[PDB]
Parts: sequence; C-alpha cells; structure tokens
Amino acid sequence: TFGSGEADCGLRPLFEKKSLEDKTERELLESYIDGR
Amino acid sequence: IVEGSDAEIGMSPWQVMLFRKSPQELLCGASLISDRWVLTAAHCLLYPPWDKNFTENDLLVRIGKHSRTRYERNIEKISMLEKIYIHPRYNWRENLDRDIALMKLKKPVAFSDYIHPVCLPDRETAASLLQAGYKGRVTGWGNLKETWGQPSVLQVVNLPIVERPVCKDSTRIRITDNMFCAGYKPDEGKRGDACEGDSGGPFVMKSPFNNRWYQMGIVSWGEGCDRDGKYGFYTHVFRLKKWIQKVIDQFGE
Ligand SMILES: *C[C@@](*)(O)[C@H](CCCNC(N)=[NH2+])NC(=O)[C@@H]1CCCN1C(=O)[C@H](N)Cc1ccccc1
Ligand SMILES: *[C@@H]1O[C@H](CO)[C@@H](O)[C@H](O)[C@H]1NC(C)=O
Repeated sequence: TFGSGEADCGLRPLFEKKSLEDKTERELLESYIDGR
Repeated sequence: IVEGSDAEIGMSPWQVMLFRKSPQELLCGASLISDRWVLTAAHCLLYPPWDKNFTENDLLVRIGKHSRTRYERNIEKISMLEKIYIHPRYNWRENLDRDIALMKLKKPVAFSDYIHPVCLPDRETAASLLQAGYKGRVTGWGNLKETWGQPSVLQVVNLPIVERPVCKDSTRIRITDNMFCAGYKPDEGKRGDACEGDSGGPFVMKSPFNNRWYQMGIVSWGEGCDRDGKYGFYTHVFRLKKWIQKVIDQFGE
C-alpha cells in the first residue's frame, strides 16, 4: 500500500510462497556481490 | 523490451497494463502497490507536446495479464479509475523530472496467484541496493526493437544500475536526482533495455535481507532503444516516496 507496500508485499504466490525460484532471479542476487 | 525473454507465469504479479478505451490500445505498463493503488509514469497520462492528456474516463487498467492481446478469461481483472494524481512538479517541459503518477481504483482488486502487490523501499533498503553494478529487473509489453515489434507475452530483462557520471555523459538531457540510469556498458558485451510502450513499468530488486521484491524505479525515458553507449532512465521511487505517502494518506488507500 506504500512503504514496502502492503504486508504480504513482494512475496510471490507461485515462487516465494512455495519456496520456488524463477529462472534468472539468481543473476540479481549474485550481483549484490552474491545474495543472501 | 529489447533483448529480454518471455516472463514466466506469475513472475511479476504486480504488473498492470494501462489500456486505452477507444481506440482500445496499450498505453503503458503500471504496477500494483496495494489492492486499490497503481503506480505509473506521469508522461503516460500527460504529454502536451504530443497532445496527450488522459482523464479517468479515457482509461482502464488490466491486472494479472501475461498475453499482450488475449482477454485472459478467469485470470485477468479489469478496473476503472476513481482518480488520477500527477506529481505537481512533473517537468514535461524539459526532461521528465518527477515522471510519476498514482491511480486510484474504483474498487479494490482481490489478490490471487497472478495478482499481488510489490513493496515500496524504505531508506535503508534503498541505501543498500541502489548501487552501480547491482542488477534490477524491468518488464513490459513494449517494442522489441527501436524501430522496424510487439511481443506476444510479457518480456523481462535484468540490467545493472550505472554510475551517475556515466549516466550524465551519455546524453545532452539534464539528469536530476529523481532519476537513475541502467544498462550494460558497450565493452560489457550484453544488452537489453526498456523501449517505447514500456513506460510506467517497474524496475524491481529482490532484497537479500528479507527476500521481498521492491520497486526502486519506474521506466521513464531513453534515446532509441538498446543503443551502445546509451542507457535507460527511471523515476527514482524512494526519492518520491514522501509525495507518494502523502497522496495515499489524504485520498485514502
Ligand atoms: C512513455 C514511455 O514508454 C517512454 C519510455 C521509453 C524508454 N526508452 C528506453 N530506451 N529505455 N518514454 C518516452 O518516450 C519519453 C516521453 C517523452 C519523450 N520521451 C523519450 O523517451 C524521448 N526518447 C527522449 C526524451 C525527450 C524529452 C524529454 C525526455 C526524454
Ligand atoms: C489536461 O486536461 C484537463 C481537463 O481534462 C485540464 O484541466 C488540464 O489543464 C490539461 N492539461 C494541460 C494541457 O496541462
């Protein structure tokens, strides 16, 4: 809804909520001088 | 999008299509920040040099889409706009500074597997991720090429944020603090960019602290698409956050 939006914001029903990863999200995390 | 890929189903559930009533046409992208609010580029509604001035009545918003043109029966939600809000100091006159607008839906949308809001960054998230070299993701139904077209499905591309100085030196347009630029440098041998029809769409990042997706930018402008030595420019969302907060809190989410 704004600040870091809602409450459930940014958590995808078909990927994050299931603990599944999308084909290129790794490339992002690896750029943050390798995610989490 | 130039040099991107087809999105996967439910990859960007916050992605919205800005759609013209008549002629029916894809105006721009947009992103859902709650069940009632959508965020876009102001130049998608107002651009006087091109005789562009859209009112609530002229448009509709489509959410949960994949296909550019099919009507996705039992998947997509279409809404009407209660109200449009353009940044009072949006500069259409010279450089698209504050190229941002909020749209209030006539009625709230129910979330689902294909529909779900993105987060707005807080000062620290912003501080940690908005760095040269860090990659974000852009999405949209815009031009495949600079000039020739339209993709059949939603396209996605991951691009790095570039150093403010390299941004400045690539164009003769006056860059402000409310903008950032993104793309691969020419040696880097790897391309991709947003393009015309892509405005209003989100530049998002995934936090490595809490795993959530945040919208850091809005697709704003560029010169041609995917040209070497050039880059895409985005409205810097954290910078315009107060305004954002402010309209939502008067006009009530
Ligand atoms: C409305 C949007 O679809 C669009 C996005 C273009 C993205 N380009 C790239 N390569 N990432 N923006 C525009 O078309 C804006 C609105 C008005 C003119 N404009 C341009 O991008 C011009 N190409 C350059 C420019 C002109 C005047 C002021 C700012 C930029
Ligand atoms: C856009 O149209 C509205 C009426 O719908 C008008 O009030 C506004 O002044 C116009 N904008 C200009 C050309 O900046």
